[PDB]
Amino acid sequence: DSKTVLKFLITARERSNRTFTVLVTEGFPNNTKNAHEFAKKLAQHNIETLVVPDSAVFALMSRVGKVIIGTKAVFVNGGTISSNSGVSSVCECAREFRTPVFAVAGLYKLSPLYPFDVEKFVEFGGSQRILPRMDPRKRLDTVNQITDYVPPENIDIYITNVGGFNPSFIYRIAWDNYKQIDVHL
Amino acid sequence: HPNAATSDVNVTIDTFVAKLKRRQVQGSYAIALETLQLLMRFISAARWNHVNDLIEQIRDLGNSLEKAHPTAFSCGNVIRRILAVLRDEVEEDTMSTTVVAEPLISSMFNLLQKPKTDYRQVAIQGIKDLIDEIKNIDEGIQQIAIDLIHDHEILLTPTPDSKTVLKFLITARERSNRTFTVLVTEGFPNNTKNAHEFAKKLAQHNIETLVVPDSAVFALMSRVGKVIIGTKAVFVNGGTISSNSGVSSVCECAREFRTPVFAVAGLYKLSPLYPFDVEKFVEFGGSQRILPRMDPRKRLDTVNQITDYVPPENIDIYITNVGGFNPSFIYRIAWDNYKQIDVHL
Amino acid sequence: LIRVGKNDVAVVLRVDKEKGYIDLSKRRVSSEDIIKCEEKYQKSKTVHSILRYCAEKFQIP
Amino acid sequence: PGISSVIPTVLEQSFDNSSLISVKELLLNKDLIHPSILLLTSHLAHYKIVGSIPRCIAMLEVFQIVIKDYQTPKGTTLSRNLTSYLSHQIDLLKKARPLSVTMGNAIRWLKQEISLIDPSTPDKAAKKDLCEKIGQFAKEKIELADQLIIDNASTQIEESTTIVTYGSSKVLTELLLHNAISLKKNIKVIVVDSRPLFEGRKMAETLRNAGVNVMYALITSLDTIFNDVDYVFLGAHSILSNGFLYSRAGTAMLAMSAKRRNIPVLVCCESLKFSQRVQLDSVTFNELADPNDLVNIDYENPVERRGNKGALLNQFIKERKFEKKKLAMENKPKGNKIGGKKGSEGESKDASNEE
Amino acid sequence: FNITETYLRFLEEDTEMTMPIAAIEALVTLLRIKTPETAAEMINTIKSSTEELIKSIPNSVSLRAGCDIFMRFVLRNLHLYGDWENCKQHLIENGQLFVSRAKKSRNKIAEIGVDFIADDDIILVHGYSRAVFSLLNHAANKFIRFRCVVTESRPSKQGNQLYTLLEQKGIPVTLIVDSAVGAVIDKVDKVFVGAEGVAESGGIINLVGTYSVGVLAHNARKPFYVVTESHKFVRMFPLSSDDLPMAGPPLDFTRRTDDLEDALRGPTIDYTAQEYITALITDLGVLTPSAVSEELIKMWYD
Amino acid sequence: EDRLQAVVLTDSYETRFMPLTAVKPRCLLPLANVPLIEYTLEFLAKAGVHEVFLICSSHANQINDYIENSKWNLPWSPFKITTIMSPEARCTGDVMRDLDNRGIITGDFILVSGDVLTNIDFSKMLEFHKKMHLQDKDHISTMCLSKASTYPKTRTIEPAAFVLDKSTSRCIYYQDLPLPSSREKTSIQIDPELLDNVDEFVIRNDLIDCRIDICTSHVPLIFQENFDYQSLRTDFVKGVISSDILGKHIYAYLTDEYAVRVESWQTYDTISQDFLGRWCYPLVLDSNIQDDQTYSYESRHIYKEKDVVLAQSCKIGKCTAIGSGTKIGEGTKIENSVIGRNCQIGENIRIKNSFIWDDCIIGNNSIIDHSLIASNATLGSNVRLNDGCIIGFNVKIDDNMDLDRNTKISASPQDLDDQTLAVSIVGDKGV
Repeated sequence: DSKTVLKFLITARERSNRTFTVLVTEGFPNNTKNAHEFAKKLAQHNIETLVVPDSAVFALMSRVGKVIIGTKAVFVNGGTISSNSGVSSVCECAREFRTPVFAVAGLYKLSPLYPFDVEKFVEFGGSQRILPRMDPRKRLDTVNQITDYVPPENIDIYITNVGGFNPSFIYRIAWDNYKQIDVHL
Repeated sequence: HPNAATSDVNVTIDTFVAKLKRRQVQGSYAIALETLQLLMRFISAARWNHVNDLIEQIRDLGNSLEKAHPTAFSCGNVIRRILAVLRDEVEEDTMSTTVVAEPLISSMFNLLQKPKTDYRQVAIQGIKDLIDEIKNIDEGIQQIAIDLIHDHEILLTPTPDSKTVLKFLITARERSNRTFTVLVTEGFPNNTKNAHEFAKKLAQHNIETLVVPDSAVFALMSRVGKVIIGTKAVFVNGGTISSNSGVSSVCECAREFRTPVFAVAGLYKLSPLYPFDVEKFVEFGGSQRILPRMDPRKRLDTVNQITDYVPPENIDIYITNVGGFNPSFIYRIAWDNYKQIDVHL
Repeated sequence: LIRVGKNDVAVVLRVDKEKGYIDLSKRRVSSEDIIKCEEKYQKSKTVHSILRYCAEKFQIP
Repeated sequence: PGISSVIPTVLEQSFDNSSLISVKELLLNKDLIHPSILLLTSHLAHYKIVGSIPRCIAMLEVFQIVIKDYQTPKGTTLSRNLTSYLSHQIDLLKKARPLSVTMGNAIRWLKQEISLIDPSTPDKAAKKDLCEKIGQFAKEKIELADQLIIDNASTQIEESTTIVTYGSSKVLTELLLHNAISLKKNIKVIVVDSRPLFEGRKMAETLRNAGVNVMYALITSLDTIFNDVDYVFLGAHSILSNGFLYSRAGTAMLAMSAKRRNIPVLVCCESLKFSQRVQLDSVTFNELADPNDLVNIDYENPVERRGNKGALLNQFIKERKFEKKKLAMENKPKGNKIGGKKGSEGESKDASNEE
Repeated sequence: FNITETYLRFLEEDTEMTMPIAAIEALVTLLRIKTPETAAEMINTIKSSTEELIKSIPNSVSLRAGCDIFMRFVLRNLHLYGDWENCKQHLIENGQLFVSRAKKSRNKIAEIGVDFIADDDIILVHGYSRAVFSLLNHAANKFIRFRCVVTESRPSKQGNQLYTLLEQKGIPVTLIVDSAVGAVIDKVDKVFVGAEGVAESGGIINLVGTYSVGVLAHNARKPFYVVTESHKFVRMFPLSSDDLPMAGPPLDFTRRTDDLEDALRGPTIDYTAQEYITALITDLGVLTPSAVSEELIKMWYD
Repeated sequence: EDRLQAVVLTDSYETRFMPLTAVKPRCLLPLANVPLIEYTLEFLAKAGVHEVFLICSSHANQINDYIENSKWNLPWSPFKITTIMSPEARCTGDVMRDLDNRGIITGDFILVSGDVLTNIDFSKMLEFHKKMHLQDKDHISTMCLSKASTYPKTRTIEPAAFVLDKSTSRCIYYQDLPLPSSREKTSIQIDPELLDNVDEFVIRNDLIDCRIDICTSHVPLIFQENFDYQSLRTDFVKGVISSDILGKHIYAYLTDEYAVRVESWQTYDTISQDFLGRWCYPLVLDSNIQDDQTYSYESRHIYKEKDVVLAQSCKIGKCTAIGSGTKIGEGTKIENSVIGRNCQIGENIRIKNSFIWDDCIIGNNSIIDHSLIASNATLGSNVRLNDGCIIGFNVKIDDNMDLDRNTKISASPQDLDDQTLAVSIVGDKGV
């Protein structure tokens, strides 16, 4: 969705001689419209676009070479909280099938705070755009989360304005701009 | 038990031994054929009268053959199959002589609970059956072969030494609309020339050939989709003896990458005795073939091996002339070809 | 760096005139003084060399 | 003036960006160019022994020699068309054989030196000092580091050894020699050879020159060996900012095998060979050579038989290519030996920003 | 005067003291007797004393590390280029102060860095460390709901001791067998560690059985953690999966000699690899990913 | 191509084995834990035999017994052993004469002197010989020579400097020199009789003796004619060069693969080592040749028969082989040494680079370095042997001895020091 990621993609496309294939997962809740917008923008310049269902990753991951994410929140041990919708399962799949992961990031977007528990940092989301009318909600229990956390076990490169960094090393980078004192107050 | 009873009945044992030792016989098929011929000779000549005694004699012969040579397996297997064939007929004969026979299915508890004669023709027929089985393996698998590999996918192929594997590959390649890329590893001190030949053949066959140095497997593994073992012999717990050199490492790599490992062989290559070890089975080549010199080469003790063993773990599926069997299933198949008492000689 | 052969300029800080414990310092020596030290060391070396070969030849300590 | 043209064998399909092709046989070049550099480049091109350590040293030596020989013009200063000359030389080098991380470092150092003494100085005063400085640098950052590494290695063995080895790298060989001689331990060395350029054979020769108990094997022949045997060693060329091992040929497979058989591997590193450049794949930038590296059959290198194969361009519909430099797995090798004795590969760029 | 004597002095109490902190204090005390102005009569002597201590060791690892830390501190101290007196005085001061700081660090660990067991995440802990127990007790104090899981320690019956120390708080616990470790990974969340030392390579210098545990954790993908008072980085490199500087023999192959004797020599010290530290609780702020290595680099300026 | 008889010179190179060969015939001695004759026989079979003939002499009864024992004896074999029995003690000319007298001589008959065992396939060689014959009437006999490790060093008895052809493969000069051992007669000659006819002169020395000859109808007749050729190498080739029978061709087969014949003791050891390793293409003991054999192959270049036991905790170098009926104790330091059939080991023994024959007790605290112990000869307590100590028949090495390097000990139940009776000479004992 973001103008950074989009710009990066445009830059990539400018040298069109390089053979790159664009697979876009819709992202169940809010990401769909954004995805569509992105596709439209791609079409404006003339870039090939393929639409991916979120359920189907296991049947595609063995074919996919490289993965790029445009995350919002970057963390200590190498993990990220990204701009919503189904990332964790995908990452797990990648880990299983062994797949390289890139990320467009910024050190100002990087946080010196450490995520220690899954029970807290994972943010649950609205069931407004899931099921119409609220009388079935009496007995059934709809479980839904919008924004998701990524474990550092998967991603390996963080392409920034400075350069690509290792996830089990990004702490040093963070500290080359932030401190240990300004955390707990 | 060596040759002593054989007079003006059978002489060709010595010839067989010679063929085994100094290698005038080449290719498993040829060995199998030889074995069949030997069996035929045995049948057309030897004196019968009793049945149990004949069986004992056959067992003794088998034992002798085993003593003579271990690295040949097809020969053994064929003999075992023939024995099994004989056995059923013998059982039938016994059942007639005695005169309940079958409850519902083939059942256990048979080892705990108590269970003029013609057979020569049946033995002959068994040999014919064996011959038929041998005839063609590829004409029985290539229908379940152009089924696994598809468009824009990439193969990784070690061991072009087995004649079946090459043929299978050719069959896979046949199509005009389908396109795929093939990686071929060498295996230097025992299989280089063969590999080169295979590459040449691939080139001839209008396919995108890729020459691989044995080191450069790792820098291309990200694109790898399939693994095929060029095996020559098959065993009890699914395991296989390969047609020599440069497979094991590749297999290990595949396992690490969790990248599909298929096995192509044949059920005549199937043996009813367990690989108790690898040391007794796998043999070493020639230490002279790697490095020249001799007089200061007493210090330079060099190690090179031909044959290769793969564990019952890295293997996944065995599509045969009959169909797709599995590593944890082949025992039943073995039983169906070679019977209970026939294993232990 | 700094292994075997390379010369290090030093000024004596603390001397134990009883058993033998010597303290030395490199940074206290000024840039002008280093050269002087080297010259003195060179001279000393020459003196030692002078009294080495000669000592050997006549066969006396 | 200079023209390329005429490329041998099929160009395949994949890996089509890197400079590897052309001027193998000499036929007309530029006029007032010093030929020693050219000779060196030629040597580098037709070399079968060199590996990581010595090339850069050789280059440095050549540069020193050039400086010693260098004539300051009768009218113009020390640097005017000198820079142009240097550029030309660099281009020639590139044409001959790719500039590695070490080469880049050397170039950087040269640039720094140039910056330090800029257009003001006469003939035999500036270069007199410069040469000496260079010598001092050579004495410092390299030889002493090597010595340190050797000493680290010396202590690294405690009680009993049975080792499997691979690599052209001089340091490893030196270590092995040390083990053989000035330590008098119960050392055992098993050698692994590689096809493209011969290293294993060289290692064996070196061992012989000492008189060691030596087993010998190759890339594929691995499984039967381990039937008691513990230690495993490797030698790397260069490590990037990423932390991944951007080294030569057959290492990774061996490492994997070692991991499987339950006793890990240790590789040796240098406190200079680190790059700003970022890569994680084979396609980006790789050492690539002419397919003549896989022609020879059996025993030795120079034999030549007219039996089965002996054509490349005539081999119609065929795509023959091979890789030299590999990108080995990060988590697999445990120990790394640099100037700070011992530490994990989690360092990555802990010397890059140190400058 | 002896550091050994000082070490002997503390035995039954402790629990509050932290490894090198006491050792460091002892060293400081030893120093502030025989004129700390000079450097020739001092540093060398200190080194000799440390060597002697090392020689005298029955079964203790972190002492060396402590000594090294002390040395580093001393080195840091004299760079001001003013006068010998002030620096000496400062050196003399910095021992009791260091000890005091340890307590502060412990407190910090116990109040800020305790958000790993909160949502009734069942903790798999083996190897008696004081820091771990402090964390436990202060979790109980905060009421931060929790359950405990401990594998039975039976080389010298420390398990019983551990159980007793857990009865003080008043919370139900269970016994676990270290062969039936594959049997239970079902309800227990993550594996946490109390150990002896932190490795140069990245792994952990720990007791009787750890590698298996690590393997199991890896299989289960339930992240492995280490809980320590963070200054036990011993100058030791475990280059292989089974090679270390050890207090005893490495898997002692015994001969059939007498009747029921040469077997009880259990390998009571073991190791697991560097690719296991998801997080390590350190008093210098929560920093782990390649932190120990960085620290080492900072120390040896390389 | 087909129907070829085998004639092998046996009972000839006795006393060349400097202590051995007096009581039992030369060939009957156990080579690599099992009789030498068998290997040779196998080789002959591989080559292409139709009837076996050996020129036995030294005590014929034992030879006859061996024949009776053997596998080629009864009907099943394509070739039977019936050895030629002649008057005692005679040279190769005399042997040839005897053969001629006997009568059974064919066209393309095979003559091998001594005992040889190598790998190279002989059919091709035979074909080549036939082709050569088909060229011209004047073609005689076949030579077997193989290339070695660049420089010569372990070669003093037969370092032949072969001046050879590439276009026709024909010898020009033959010379044996004592130059690597005793620098007295360093000499190389080029004869001018075939100088201005060949043009493609190649000077070589690095070739090894095999003494295997395929002989045409010319050879025995030639022998009969000329009584001066009592030998077969130094006189014969020279004679051929000189054109005694004017204008005749000889072949020189050159093979890249290794081929050596049996000659001395160090050479024997080397041969044994080669056999143990994988130096010749297929040659193995584990395949089993002689009836009662129960040999099996093992990893790390190790040979073990059945009824073979080695005990735990023996930290070792590389390559060890044991014969049947052997019991080995505990705690030994061994590097590259071989132990024979039914040899017993107590405890605590250091061994380095050795070969051991039939029934030799390796006693408590003993060192065997580059030295052989023969049949029934046994080592007792505290014996310190060194490099190249040669032991013969019934040498009962009992209590407390120290023998120096290259010491030779007498065999038969005389010319050389150290005798058959109790303790070898350090303190004088004997008759």
